Amino acid sequence: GWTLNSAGYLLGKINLKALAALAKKIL
Repeated sequence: GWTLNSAGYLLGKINLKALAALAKKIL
């Protein structure tokens, strides 16, 4: 990891999952 390959599309397809947790908390 830690490369353009990561930011490629691994900074959303995941954060989107954790977001549901962050949006569930802030909610």
